[PDB]
Amino acid sequence: HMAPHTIPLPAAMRVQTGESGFSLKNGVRLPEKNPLSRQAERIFRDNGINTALVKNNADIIFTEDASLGREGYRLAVTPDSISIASGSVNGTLYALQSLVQSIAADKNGAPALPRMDVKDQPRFSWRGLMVDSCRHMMPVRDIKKVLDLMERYKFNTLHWHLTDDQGWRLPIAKYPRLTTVGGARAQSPVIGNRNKGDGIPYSGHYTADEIRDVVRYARDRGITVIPEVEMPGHASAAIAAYPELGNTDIPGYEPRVQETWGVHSYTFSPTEKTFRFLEDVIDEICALFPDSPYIHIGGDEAPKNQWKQSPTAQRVMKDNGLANEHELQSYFIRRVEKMINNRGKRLIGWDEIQEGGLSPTATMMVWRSQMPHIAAQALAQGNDIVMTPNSHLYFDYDQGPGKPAAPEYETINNNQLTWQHVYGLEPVPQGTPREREKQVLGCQANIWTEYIPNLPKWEYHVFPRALALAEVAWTPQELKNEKDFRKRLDRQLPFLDARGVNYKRPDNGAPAQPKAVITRER
Ligand SMILES: CC(=O)N[C@@H]1[C@@H](O)[C@H](O)[C@@H](CO)O[C@H]1O
Repeated sequence: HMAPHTIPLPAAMRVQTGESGFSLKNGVRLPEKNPLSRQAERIFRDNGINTALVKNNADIIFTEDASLGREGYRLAVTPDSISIASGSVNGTLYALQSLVQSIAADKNGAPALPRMDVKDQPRFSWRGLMVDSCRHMMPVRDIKKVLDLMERYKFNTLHWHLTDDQGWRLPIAKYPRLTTVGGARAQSPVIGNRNKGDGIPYSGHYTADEIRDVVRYARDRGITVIPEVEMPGHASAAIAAYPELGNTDIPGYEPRVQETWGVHSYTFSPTEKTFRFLEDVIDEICALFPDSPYIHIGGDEAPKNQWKQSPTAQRVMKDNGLANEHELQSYFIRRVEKMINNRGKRLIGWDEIQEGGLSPTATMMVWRSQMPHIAAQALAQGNDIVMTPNSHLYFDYDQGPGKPAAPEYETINNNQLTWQHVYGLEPVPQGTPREREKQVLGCQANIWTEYIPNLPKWEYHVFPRALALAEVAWTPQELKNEKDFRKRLDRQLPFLDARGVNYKRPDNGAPAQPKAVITRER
């Protein structure tokens, strides 16, 4: 039998390629009473293997071992049975995904599994992708395709970037204008000519039932959805909907849902009214994401100028003994953190949240790789971090050669972040004390959508880079090997082809689906 092509590479795997394996030519019999068989049914059928729910003498034996924890598993494949041990449902999902990526043709060309044993568990507990639904919005049906592929590669976290300057997508019943006004912009930058507007309104939001459906579908695939509501910056859509939430006393105050990309100046005012609005929003977020351990508050790229120009903000600073607008930002984050903690969740924010003082309880999402001291200081102060470095995991960035020259394939910049570059990432900062390595929760790629209007382009930007990230996030650093990874990656392509995924071809860099239509039309 050929060697398994599983990505991420398991931590321990012994394959006896010369021994008799388990033939799949007649499908797999699943124990009908075990709820886990429903997930096995789904995963085997995704890979072209027939299944049947049987009362007696199933082929798969599910066993429980609490020592395997939330995500660890064991696999034992003999000619007689396929045994899967886990400590939780998600460990079983991961065993099943490893199993299907161990399928190879037998002597007669029928699918079979080798005689093999696997014991596996992830290096990092946070293994994420971030979807930006604000710059362009992707429908639930497309998010579900993303979630299916995330489970296959053992990603466990979808960070959902739901509010920004160019659109607010998160349904809040108490403040309907956030979506009816804040969900709509009058135009977008022209594709191929970002410095001009297209004159075409662009709007959308998720309904409450759609939010909950995504959360549930993700959870059934082992994925926790973590919501992000941006503050105090990236707030133009919310402020356009409710102008009293911004710095209304500045010269030239004219909030609007923004039509252009980049950093915008409209920040929330640090007032009691704004804090009550945010508490109301956080309350509804907790109802929509009841199982999320975190609420991401954003915190990036909030220019201080409007606060400098606002007598209201200056008075808040004097009231609270704040010497400058960085301390004002720290104060803002501290007050929102209390709202989140009072609902039993943890705050996470982009690495700008250390400005004016990093809360000792906040979790930091590290993205500005050009400022390595920020992550080092956060770790030294005892804080947990998640690594989303712009040096490696900004999947809006370009890749290696081979892409079409057409404007539809344009990207934000000409930085080439290839899958090879991603594969060489090591998330733990150099010189981190051994006892502080547990504060590095994991890593995640961010897929900003200024230049990604729809799913085929999203797939080109994300695959195969996310497969390299999946291995970085799961596999021990010392087991990574680019040459072997390429072999396994090449063996993933038939599965991705059968789903019509528009990945960037490893061989020549062209789209796998060169005729896919990339459009803003929804
Ligand atoms: C935390 C973060 O990444 N902030 C912005 C982001 O809003 C934008 O979409 C991205 C495009 O690369 O550029 C970053 O500066």
